[PDB]
Amino acid sequence: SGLNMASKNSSDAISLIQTAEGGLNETHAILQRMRELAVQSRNDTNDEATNDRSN
Amino acid sequence: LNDELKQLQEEITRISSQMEFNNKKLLDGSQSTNGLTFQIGANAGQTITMKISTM
Repeated sequence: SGLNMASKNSSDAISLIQTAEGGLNETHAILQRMRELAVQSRNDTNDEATNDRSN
Repeated sequence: LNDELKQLQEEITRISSQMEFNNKKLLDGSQSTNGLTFQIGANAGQTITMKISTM
């Protein structure tokens, strides 16, 4: 009984961990997008006057 | 001939201080102080600086 219940508990823990990893995948994605935005903002073609970087 | 010359001098000044790219005066001396910096690389510091004199 203890071993079967421990199997159940281990599966529950796997579900929890999968939830957290799925949460962090979108963190990766939006971090990539933010880096792209910064690399684009970094160039001097963009003007602070006409609100290029504020967008 | 001096009439002609004065009009051409007004034009050489006009081209200087009415030239722009994305609302950015180029041939006035704006960039001769610090310079335009282009990010030509993914990482930080991978830049090139440029300067344009008053014309």
